[PDB]
Amino acid sequence: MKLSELQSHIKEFDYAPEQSEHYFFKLIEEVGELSESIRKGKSGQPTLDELKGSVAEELYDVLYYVCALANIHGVNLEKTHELKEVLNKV
Amino acid sequence: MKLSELQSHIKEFDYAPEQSEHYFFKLIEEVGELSESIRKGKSGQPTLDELKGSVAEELYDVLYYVCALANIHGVNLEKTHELKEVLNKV
Amino acid sequence: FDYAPEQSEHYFFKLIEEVGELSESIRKGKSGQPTLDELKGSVAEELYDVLYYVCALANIHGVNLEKTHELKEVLNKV
Amino acid sequence: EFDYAPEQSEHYFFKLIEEVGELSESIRKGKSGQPTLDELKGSVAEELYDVLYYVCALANIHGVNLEKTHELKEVLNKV
Ligand SMILES: [Mg+2]
Ligand SMILES: [Mg+2]
Ligand SMILES: [Mg+2]
Ligand SMILES: [Mg+2]
Repeated sequence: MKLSELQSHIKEFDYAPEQSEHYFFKLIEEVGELSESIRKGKSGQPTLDELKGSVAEELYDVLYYVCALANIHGVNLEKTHELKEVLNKV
Repeated sequence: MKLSELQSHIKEFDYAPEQSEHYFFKLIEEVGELSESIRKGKSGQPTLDELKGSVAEELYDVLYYVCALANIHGVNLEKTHELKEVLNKV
Repeated sequence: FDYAPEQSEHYFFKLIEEVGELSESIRKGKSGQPTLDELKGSVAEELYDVLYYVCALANIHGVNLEKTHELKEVLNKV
Repeated sequence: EFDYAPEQSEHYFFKLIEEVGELSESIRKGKSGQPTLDELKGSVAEELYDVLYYVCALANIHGVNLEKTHELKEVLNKV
């Protein structure tokens, strides 16, 4: 799973650039749920029936909105990653 | 950039499992910095000199701590992505 | 609690949880002053819940919110 | 200062999150206690107040009475 493929797969199915607030609201919701999963100690790599409410799920759900926000804000995350590599060597 | 490779690269240069709070704190810091960037409308794909403060950089920095929390919490994001695919299709 | 960092870490988790629930309630437009039967999930409840953990964190971190407000007011006029 | 209310709410919500980010930093760094004026910048005290400030600003624009809400919550908890 390439990171630019994740971003574009998410763009294929969930892209409403006139609803930028929707996506920011959702990011913050998922970070709240993540806080809860970490507080409860729901760590490790869940099977399918362990997934709901796990640190793993909430980590992914935050990632989803990172990517969804990137599409909305015209951000290429893979190209941004690369520029950060340049900064981190200089 | 493969997602597993990103997670694995971050773990090479930043992995302290006895400091789980460090990483959660840092996540919240970046989300606050991301919020500033969206508020200030610093959208688009920046060149190297436009990178500091950009929506692009803050989304990346948030991505970074999602991955680094995944490493700390024993989460495989790519495996978790696959599982979420299954639940979403149902 | 009695070990201070565990208390702080708890209230900080809860702070982020409520800020999440507040985001949802703003998204859904659950504004105004609710009666009791509309309290759950309202913006009002979530704003109170966030306020609650702010205050809880101030107690544990040795913060006087009222004296902090006054210090901020000097900086403001300055 | 703001005339269209969703725009005022959106601003205050962005600022609230910004301030929560800054509070996270002040806690990570252990900047606890009650500071004098020279120690206020970047302290836990400052960020707590700053978060408190936007909670209130957001309550004003959403038509929330925090005193009455607190009272309603107390009735619930007792139940
Ligand atoms: Mg979730
Ligand atoms: Mg940053
Ligand atoms: Mg709540
Ligand atoms: Mg501040």
